[PDB]
Amino acid sequence: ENMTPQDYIGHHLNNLQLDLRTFSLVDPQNPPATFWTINIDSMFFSVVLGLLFLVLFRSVAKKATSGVPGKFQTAIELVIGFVNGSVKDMYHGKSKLIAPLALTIFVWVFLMNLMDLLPIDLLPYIAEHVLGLPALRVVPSADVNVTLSMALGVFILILFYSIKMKGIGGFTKELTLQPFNHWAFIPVNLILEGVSLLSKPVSLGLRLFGNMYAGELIFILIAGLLPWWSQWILNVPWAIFHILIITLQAFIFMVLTIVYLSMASE
Amino acid sequence: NLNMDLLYMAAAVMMGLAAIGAAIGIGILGGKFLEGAARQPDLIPLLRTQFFIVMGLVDAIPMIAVGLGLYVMFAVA
Amino acid sequence: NLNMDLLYMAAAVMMGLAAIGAAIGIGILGGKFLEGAARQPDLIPLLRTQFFIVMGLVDAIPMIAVGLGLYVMFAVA
Amino acid sequence: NLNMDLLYMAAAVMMGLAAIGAAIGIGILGGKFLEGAARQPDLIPLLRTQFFIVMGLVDAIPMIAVGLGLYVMFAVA
Amino acid sequence: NLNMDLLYMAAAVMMGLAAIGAAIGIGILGGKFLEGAARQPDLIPLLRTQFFIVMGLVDAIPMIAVGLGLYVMFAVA
Amino acid sequence: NLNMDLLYMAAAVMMGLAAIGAAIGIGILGGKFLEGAARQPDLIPLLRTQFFIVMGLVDAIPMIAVGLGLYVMFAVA
Amino acid sequence: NLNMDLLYMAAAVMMGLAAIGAAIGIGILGGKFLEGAARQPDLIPLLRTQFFIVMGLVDAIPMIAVGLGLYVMFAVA
Amino acid sequence: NLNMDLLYMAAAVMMGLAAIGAAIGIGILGGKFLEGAARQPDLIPLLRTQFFIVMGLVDAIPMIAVGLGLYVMFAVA
Amino acid sequence: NLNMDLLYMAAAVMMGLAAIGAAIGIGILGGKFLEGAARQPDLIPLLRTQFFIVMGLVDAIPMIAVGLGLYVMFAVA
Amino acid sequence: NLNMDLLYMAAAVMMGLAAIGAAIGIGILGGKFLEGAARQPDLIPLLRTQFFIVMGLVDAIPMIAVGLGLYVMFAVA
Amino acid sequence: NLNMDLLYMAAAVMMGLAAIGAAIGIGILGGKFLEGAARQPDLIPLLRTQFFIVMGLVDAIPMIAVGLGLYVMFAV
Amino acid sequence: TYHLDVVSAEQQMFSGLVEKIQVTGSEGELGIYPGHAPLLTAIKPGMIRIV
Repeated sequence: ENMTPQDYIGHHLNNLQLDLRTFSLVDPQNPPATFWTINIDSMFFSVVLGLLFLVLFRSVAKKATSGVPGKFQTAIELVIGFVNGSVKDMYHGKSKLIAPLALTIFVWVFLMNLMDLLPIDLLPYIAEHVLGLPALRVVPSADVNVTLSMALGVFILILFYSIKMKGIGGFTKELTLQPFNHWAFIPVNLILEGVSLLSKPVSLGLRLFGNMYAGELIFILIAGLLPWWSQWILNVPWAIFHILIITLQAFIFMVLTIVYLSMASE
Repeated sequence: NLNMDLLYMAAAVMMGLAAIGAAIGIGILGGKFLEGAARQPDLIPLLRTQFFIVMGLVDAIPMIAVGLGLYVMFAVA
Repeated sequence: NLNMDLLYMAAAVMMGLAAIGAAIGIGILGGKFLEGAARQPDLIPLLRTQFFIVMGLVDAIPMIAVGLGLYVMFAVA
Repeated sequence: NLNMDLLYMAAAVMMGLAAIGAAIGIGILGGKFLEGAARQPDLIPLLRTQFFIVMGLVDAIPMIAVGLGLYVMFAVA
Repeated sequence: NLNMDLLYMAAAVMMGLAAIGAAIGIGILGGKFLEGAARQPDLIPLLRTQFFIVMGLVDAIPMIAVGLGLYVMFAVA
Repeated sequence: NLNMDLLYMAAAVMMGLAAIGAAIGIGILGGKFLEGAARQPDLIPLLRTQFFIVMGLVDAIPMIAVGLGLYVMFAVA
Repeated sequence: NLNMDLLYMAAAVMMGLAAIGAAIGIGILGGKFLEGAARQPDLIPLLRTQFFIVMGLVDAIPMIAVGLGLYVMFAVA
Repeated sequence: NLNMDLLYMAAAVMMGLAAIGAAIGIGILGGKFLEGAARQPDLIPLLRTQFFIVMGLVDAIPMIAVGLGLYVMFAVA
Repeated sequence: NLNMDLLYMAAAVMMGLAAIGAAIGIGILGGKFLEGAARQPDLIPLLRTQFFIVMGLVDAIPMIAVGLGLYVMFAVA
Repeated sequence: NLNMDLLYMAAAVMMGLAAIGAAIGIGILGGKFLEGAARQPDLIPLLRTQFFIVMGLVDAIPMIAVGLGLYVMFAVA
Repeated sequence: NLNMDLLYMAAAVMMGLAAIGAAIGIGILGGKFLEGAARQPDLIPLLRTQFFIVMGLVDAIPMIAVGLGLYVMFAV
Repeated sequence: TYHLDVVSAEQQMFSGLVEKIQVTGSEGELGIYPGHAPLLTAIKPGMIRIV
């Protein structure tokens, strides 16, 4: 085969975008400049992972008994206990929303990141040849949108909690007075509070996207540049690292969401 | 053309400086927080609150600097 | 071509230096405040109030630097 | 000529400064974490969880520069 | 007339270096001031006077630099 | 054309900064590890595991920078 | 003409380096002085005398640089 | 002609930064090792083993930098 | 012509670096003396004389730099 | 003439960076050695031997940089 | 003539970096020397010897840098 | 030189002027010389040796 590694890298960094208006498959060679072209590859893998999570959790919840626990049920009981313990550590309120939200965030983000461990070309080669799709990339987390949509939803939840539990009066009071509490600093206080408030979810989403993106691109470079006989000696030491990376990043997303919600509410 | 091309370098300089300053300051702050939580383990949720309070102060200037660099590299460029 | 571009370059270097200085100074001040909080947790309401006053002096100069950088970027263009 | 290489140099500046800041800040944090773990070898999970909080806070902002540099390199240049 | 553009950069570098120096110096001084207030909380009004006396010296050169850069930026340019 | 020379310089800067950070942060971390291992010589296998745990976090961004510098040097230039 | 553009930049660099070094040195010295004054009150005048003695030595080369940058700016350019 | 000349500066910056990073990291690690050996002279063979274990991680990136600097200086020239 | 324009810049950068180094080194030397005098005043004159001894060596190279900058600025022009 | 005027700067960068790195690393190592010899005066010959052992490791690369800079300056001209 | 100002600039860079290193490393060393004298006031003559021994190593490269700066400045 | 006392709750073990001593401090072996700054530390079991 004849290919320039630059273009091999180019294809992998492209997405099966499809026009919402005309229902037309975009191609990687020429990107149009229209806003409403959903990037299908990340979203298609992303909801599939959520479906798998929901299916497994229901398939265990539908039978679990307080008797002798099975080997399969034990992993789900352990993850439920871990999430519940983290929530009880960093949340004391009565809101039933917090714990399932954190559980969903943790499991879904872990599932999305796990896709990166797979061989980079397997699913894209399958989609191109067997199906015929112009482009494909299978790690959902590497999408900025998936990260930013989740972060903005968490920010919306933070605003709701500040308005409701913390109070709109208790929100204007904090924004105006704190941290300097004097009217001379109140204009400065508003700017500082707004900047930090918007910094938090942007930090969450862009941290997750940076981790996943900079692992996927490393895998793509390793695949594209090195000869086959030498790839393993640098690919294997990286996947072992990225397992810890994805675990840590899902844990960080869950715990930081918990922290932000608890600080907004209480 | 060179006029817009150099703007990318200007934004690069600005946001790199912002990132180094923020990373080092937050690292020092977190190191002090970890040592404090290691001296008094029962006190961790208070120190963590204080750490968030001061971290909201630290990042504001690096955050706005990075935001303005993003502005210069996207809206301007 | 290169007049506005260099204006943006000057604003970039100015704001980067300001962000570096603010981040480092507030990091040091907050680390020492955290240590003083750790030593005597019940004194935190007073030490935090003094830290806020000192941090205002810390913030005083990077804010005029950032304001002049924003002026250069937006107004002078 | 002036188009591509200046973009490459800008990306290099971004992702050298981000590496400097993130590495130094994470080393600073990990030093205090490892010092705490030697004092209280039992409390290690709690201290490492707090370390994870601070490590995420530190790592958040350099990754902005890292991702934007990758963008500048490949999408732009 | 290219003369104008270089003067803005000359003001920007001066003011950025002044901001870095003054913010780091004031943070270093205030950190020891806060630790001393943590140790002997009754002495705080005396340590505040001493801190102001010392701070009046730290900002000697930085305020001259900031004034001269502001002069260059407006009166000369 | 002359454009090829600047790519080497940009890769040089990026990799040099990446090596500066990857060396200094790892040095600080290892110094703390050795200091903690001197105290409790029986805890070396645990401290050594945690040292690896944090050290993986340290060098990641330097590894990204080094890989991008290798790419720029060989594949692009 | 060409003279003033480079002369203002040279004076700016000189005064900025002076403001960096003087501020950092005075910050460190004042931090140690404040820590000693917090350690042993009622010796504040003696420690202040010694601190002034040292400070007179510290600012010397920074004051020479400040004076020569003023000379360049307001005599040469 | 610049294709030959500029490559020596691109290697000079790499072999300066790699040397600064390796020297600072090895100095800090060796200082901690020396202090630990001074406090606990019996453990010197163990602390030396752990020091040599850790030091091979510090040199990992600076040695890539120095080898690539030699390559850039000699092979491509 | 360009000659004086570049020579003033060379003198400025050299003297600025010399001032930074001398000021920071003298500040550290003075801070250690301040802590040693805070610990026990009965040794103040002895430490103060050794401080003069060491400070004599401190200014060795900075004053060579200052003299050669003065020469460049005033006799080479 | 045109060719030779730039090799002296290639020597200058390598030798300045090598001098800074070697001097600072040797200063850190000597400071720790002096600390250890101040704690236990009787171990001074053993500590001196260990310091001389480590110092050769410290200044290996800086000596390569100084050697190649002298080679450039006095054989490449 | 045209490259002379550049010769002076390179000499100034060398002599600035050499002064930076020779100041900071000797300051770091002298801080520990002062603290060790403040602990062991009798051993001061003993410690001064070791201080001079290591100071001989510290100045080694800054003096090469200063001599080459002087050569570039005045001897070419 | 300094005056060394070695005592216990039950008995005085030794008293006399001493030029230098070797003693195992809490964190490591320690040597004491005349004019030493005030110092406080526990001592681990073992030999203390005196001149």
